[PDB]
Amino acid sequence: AGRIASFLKNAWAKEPVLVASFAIGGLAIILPSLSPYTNYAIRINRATPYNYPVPLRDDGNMPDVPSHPQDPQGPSLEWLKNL
Amino acid sequence: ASKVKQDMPPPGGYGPIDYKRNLPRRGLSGYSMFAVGIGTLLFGYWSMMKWNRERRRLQIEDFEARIALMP
Ligand SMILES: CCCCCCCC/C=C\CCCCCCCC(=O)O[C@H](COC(=O)CCCCCCC/C=C/CCCCCCCC)COP(=O)(O)OCCN
Repeated sequence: AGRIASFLKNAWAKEPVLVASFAIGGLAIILPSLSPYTNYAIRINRATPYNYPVPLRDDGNMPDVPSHPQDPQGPSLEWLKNL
Repeated sequence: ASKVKQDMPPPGGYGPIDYKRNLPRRGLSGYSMFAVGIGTLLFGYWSMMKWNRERRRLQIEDFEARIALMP
């Protein structure tokens, strides 16, 4: 509570480069775990269609699978265009 | 009967001559410089965030064009 303050003052007076490096590295470690945009980044990476989407053979009881790309079923990227 | 003429200082004296070191401050404070730097960094981060999200959308559109043309 009082030792750490004096140590930080001495470090800022003597080695500001090391203090800045440790602060920036600590922020780089901590901040991603507390951000709601990390999930959005994962979703954006998952939304990129690198390969062809192979169609499924219609067996007759897949309601959620679309029959046309413009059909309402399937994943939606509406959350992305508003981001 | 000519009077004496010689190289002499002017009556009274010469004007004062400065010799002390003159190094002014001529600067801001550290807090101000750090604040401007961090503000510039934040503005740049915001701009690049918007631009990269738009770039992701454009790449998705290009990939969809390729997918439509693949068969
Ligand atoms: C938590 C995340 C950490 C990981 C991320 C770090 C990223 C990269 C930074 C580390 C790189 C390696 C650094 C090497 C360590 C140096 C050790 C050392 O020997 O330093 C001494 C000096 O002693 C010191 O270590 C410097 C003081 C203590 C280290 C710096 C401060 C510690 C952390 C401060 C920041 C923490 C968060 C900021 C607080 C914000 C305020 C609330 C060198 O002095 P001399 O070479 O002998 O000088 C000869 C000429 N006179």
